[PDB]
Order: sequence, then C-alpha cells, then structure tokens
Amino acid sequence: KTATAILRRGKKRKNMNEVGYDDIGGCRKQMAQIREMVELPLRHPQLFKAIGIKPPRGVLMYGPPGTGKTLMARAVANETGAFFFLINGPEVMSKMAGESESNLRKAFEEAEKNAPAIIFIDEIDSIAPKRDKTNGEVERRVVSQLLTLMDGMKARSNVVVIAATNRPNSIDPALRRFGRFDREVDIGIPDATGRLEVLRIHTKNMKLADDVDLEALAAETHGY
Amino acid sequence: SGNLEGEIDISSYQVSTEAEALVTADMISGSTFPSMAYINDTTDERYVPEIFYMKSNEYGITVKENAKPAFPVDYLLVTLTHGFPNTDTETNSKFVSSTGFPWSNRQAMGQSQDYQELKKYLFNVASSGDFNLLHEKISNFHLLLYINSLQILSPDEWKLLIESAVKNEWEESLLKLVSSAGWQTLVMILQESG
Ligand SMILES: Nc1ncnc2c1ncn2[C@@H]1O[C@H](COP(=O)(O)OP(=O)(O)OP(=O)(O)O)[C@@H](O)[C@H]1O
Repeated sequence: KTATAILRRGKKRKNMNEVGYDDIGGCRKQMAQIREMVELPLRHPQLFKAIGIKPPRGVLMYGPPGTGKTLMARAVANETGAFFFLINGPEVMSKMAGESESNLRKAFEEAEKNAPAIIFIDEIDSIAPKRDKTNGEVERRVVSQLLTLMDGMKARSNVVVIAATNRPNSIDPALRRFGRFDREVDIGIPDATGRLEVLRIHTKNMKLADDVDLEALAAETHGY
Repeated sequence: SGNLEGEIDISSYQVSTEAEALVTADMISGSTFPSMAYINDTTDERYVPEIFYMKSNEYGITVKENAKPAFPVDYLLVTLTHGFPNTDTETNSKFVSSTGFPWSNRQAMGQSQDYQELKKYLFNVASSGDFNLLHEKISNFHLLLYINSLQILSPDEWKLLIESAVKNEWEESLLKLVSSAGWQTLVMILQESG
C-alpha cells in the first residue's frame, strides 16, 4: 500500500551504465525503500524543507552474495541521474600505504563539490571490518578516515552514501550509529514470482525453443 | 652562474622522469620563492591528486610530508658532470672554428652576417690557394649555415661542401668544390661585391 508509494508512476533519462529498473526483478519492497531513501532527498529536496526535517542519508544494504546489491545501487544511480562516485572495497585496499586514505578523502571531496551526488561504497566490509579483524595500523587509519568523512558530511546534504556488505556484523559497529549508516535494508532470496521475473529478464536475448516452461523452472528453482 | 670562489664555472643538470610526466598534465608552476614550485587546482579538465614528497630524516627514516602549497624542486633534478677533452691532441672535433665569422642572430651587437664579412674573411684564402688554409677557414659551423642560407650553391654542391668541411679526407672533395661552377660563381660575385 503506502510502503511502495514511490514505485507507482523515454527510458533511463534517454556498458554497465545501461542498467535500469527494468533490469531488476523480485525485490519490489527493497527497491521501494532504496528509491524512497535516495531519490527524494536529491530529486525533490524541497519536501523535507517544507516539513522541516533532515532526511537520513546513510543506507546499508546487506544480503547473500549474488542477490543484486551492486545491480540495485547502479540502477538507482543511473535512474536518478546524479553525480555517481563508485568506491570499491578491494580497489581501495589494493593501494599502497597512505594512498588508500587519500583516495577516500578525494572521493568524498569531489562528491561534495559537484551537484547532488551518490557515493556507493561497494563491499564496505573490506575497508572497515570488525575491530577484531582490523589487524595492523593502516587498517585502523582507513577506518578512522571513513568515520571522519562520514561524520563531516551530515551538514552538506544533497549527497547520499550507499554501502553494501554480506552480513550486518561484518562491518565495524561504529559505522552504524546516528549520522552514519543508520537505515538498513535486507535483501532475501526471491520467491517463485521473483525467480520467474529474473528468468524472464535474463532469457530475453536467447534463442529459446518453443518448448520452454519458464514457470516450471521458477517452481523448481528454490533457494536460487 | 659561478662557483663558490667567484668564477664562471658551468654546471649541467637534467630533470627526472616524473617531473617530465608532471609538467605534461600542467600541475606545476613557478613560485615567488626561487627554490619551490607551486601546485595547481582540480579544475574541470585537469585532476590533481594529493602530492607527497618523500625525504629521509637524520635518523635514517623516510618521512612523507604533504606539499600542496609548494615543495622544493631538489626532488626533480639529477646532476651531471661536465668537462673538457684532455690536452692530448685527439682532434676528433668536427670544426676548427668558433673564432671568426660572426655567430647566429646576434644583430644586437655588431655581429651581423653579410657579404662584406665574407669578402673580408673567406676571400683572401680563396684568392691565394693553400688548400689547408682554405679548409680551416671553411670548417665553421655558422659559416656553413650562412652560405646555405645564401642558396647560391645547389644542393649537391652544398653536400660536397659540408663533406669537404667535416670529413677527415677532404683534399679531393675540396678540389672538386673549388673547381665547381657554383663555387666559381660564388667567389666571383663575392670578389665583385664590395
Ligand atoms: N533481480 C536480480 N537480482 C539479482 N541479480 C540479478 C537480478 N536480475 C539480474 N541479476 C543478475 O545477477 C547478477 C547479480 O550480480 P551482482 O553484482 O548484482 O551481485 P552482488 O553479490 O549483490 O554484488 P557485489 O558483490 O558486486 O556487490 C548479475 O548478473 C545481475 O545481472
């Protein structure tokens, strides 16, 4: 009812830039939540000024790998049409000592400089694991830099941070407080209708034979 | 520039391969302090990351200091060593010259290349003989460039002239040149010119 009130209505404002809402299936509720948290603060920022609140920014998606977290983030970013800065966990962590912090600093600085922006920190568990797993001093410098950049952003507004991870506990607890990744979204395995939608999405360019029963495959595939 | 004692010593340098790759993407500019070079901003075309310059302290530890405002240029240099050939006469030089016919565009001073200077420099040797004297007067880099610019001699004549002036075996080539029609016209007009 009200929950999916944002989903109701060329395409994609008209590579990996072509992903859109039509390339996703079986996650109506989570997609509604993500869109309600991302589009409204950026596309229509005057609603919250009119009602007199500061919308939350940090969004933390998590679920089993393969559930489409990166797909959802990229689709939302491409549909919003806002300055989209993509940070990869391993890509930042592969840099030399002292560069993996400067990269984060410049990333946030650029995202703040430009127009309404979205920062997607894919695989945040790589750059901010639980303290017991943060072996070494560079693993602590990076976490502290992430925390400082997150804290210093709350004033700027018109910039939303999205993070994805496999498990809620895999992240440093200090990142899940007020003014940080406070709103949390959970992606679960799809149901029969979701699996049918995914199957239709993927098998739209194949030379399928006429004797294909995608409903049967949807019924058989459980836990996929 | 001059050495510590007050002389006219000469020094040779060469910028590193990263300064060479830094200037191409702008990213550097001169600063009012002679020893330090400025850094530009992240405009919409050129994107400058954070620049660190690494140095080792007296305790043998490398220290990285952020230098956005300005950093010394001593990290962008490598020093060569100059010198002169030993007094032993090897005579591998290509020219017994650099003292005579005026050099390139020094019109500010009285050094103005013109037909009168040729008539006074490279005419008495060409009016007497002494092929050795003519060869040592013809082996001047700037004289060769000037006569080329005169365009009186045809390309083959100038090729044989340069190979007569720069090659260790020049007797036959020098004789061919002095006997060549182009050289004869050149010397005739030079004599006629005053
Ligand atoms: N509705 C859907 N849900 C999930 N995946 C989908 C869906 N529709 C298509 N796919 C495809 O499934 C794969 C999902 O890969 P994806 O990178 O999104 O997974 P992920 O584990 O969430 O990501 P990552 O670990 O990179 O953050 C891609 O091939 C995507 O094209």
